[PDB]
Amino acid sequence: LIVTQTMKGLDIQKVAGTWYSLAMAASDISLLDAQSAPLRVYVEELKPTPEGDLEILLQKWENDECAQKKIIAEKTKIPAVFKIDALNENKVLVLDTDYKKYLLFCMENSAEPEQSLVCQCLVRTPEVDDEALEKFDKALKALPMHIRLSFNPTQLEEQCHI
Amino acid sequence: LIVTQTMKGLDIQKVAGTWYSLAMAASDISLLDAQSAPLRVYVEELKPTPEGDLEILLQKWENDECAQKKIIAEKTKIPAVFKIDALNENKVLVLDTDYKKYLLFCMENSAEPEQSLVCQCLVRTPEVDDEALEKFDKALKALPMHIRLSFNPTQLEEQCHI
Ligand SMILES: O=C(O)CCCCCCCCCCCBr
Ligand SMILES: O=C(O)CCCCCCCCCCCBr
Repeated sequence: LIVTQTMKGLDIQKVAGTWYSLAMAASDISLLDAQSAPLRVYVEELKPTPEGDLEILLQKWENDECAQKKIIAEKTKIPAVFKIDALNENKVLVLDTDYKKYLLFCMENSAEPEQSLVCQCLVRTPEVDDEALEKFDKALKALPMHIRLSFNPTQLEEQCHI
Repeated sequence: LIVTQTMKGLDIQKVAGTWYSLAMAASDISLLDAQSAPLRVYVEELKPTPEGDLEILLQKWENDECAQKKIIAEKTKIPAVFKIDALNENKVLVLDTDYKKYLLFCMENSAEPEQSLVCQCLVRTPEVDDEALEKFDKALKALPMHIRLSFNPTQLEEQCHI
């Protein structure tokens, strides 16, 4: 309830497929700090289940290797909001998407939200889309972000972005 | 020669005194990555010498302590450009400043410049100046930055920003 942008009319079937985490931003430097930072995750594929949920395939640097994790984001009453399971009451929110190029989303804890806010700009191809990054910065100016990372084409094609 | 912004009529005597590194940005994530990242420096004081040079007092996390270093930036033919000494031919450039509130500067190697570009937004008081941060982002949009850090008032008052 910090993000004032949510997408009207989200057809989660159309956001299916391959995605690249072009940019990331968090309210805390320690969330995206190093490669092993807790919320430094790279999205691989989004798979909506027929029930209406969302299977997320991502890569995260855990041990000293690029691990592949599979998270499930269950639907709620609001079509643009999903819930992930743990002691952390995390909510994923889709802010904007044209389905064919980009998708902007934020993640936050429902109790300690502001120290959990982490947002990303996902794009379909391994290219630097300026239009998408502009929109991402636009949605970010109203939020308390303290770190912003951006990756280049070469890094987008590597496991865990090198 | 990547930064297209330099300040006309820089009176380096007026930029004397106390300064806080409110925001930092680099062309490489590894330059500002962790607290011990090579170019993660926090400006304390700027002291212009009568000869026209510039003594820079900064803090950098070296060992496992917040160290205080003293660098000298010698003047060149252009009043807004200074040179620091090492095997690295680094040039400091002052892009804009109103002397009383903020100062924007970038640093780069004259041979491997783009992988050396690191810029900062310095402000006089430990407050989040929106006007200064807007100007900083404006000067940054034309440059290849891949990481952007920002600090809050509480961190600005701590050695090495906590
Ligand atoms: O295993 C972990 O600790 C990391 C969990 C990271 C949560 C990432 C959620 C990504 C959701 C993307 C939704 C795209 Br609509
Ligand atoms: O000792 C080191 O290795 C770090 C050198 C860092 C160079 C910092 C230069 C800061 C210049 C500020 C100028 C303000 Br006009």
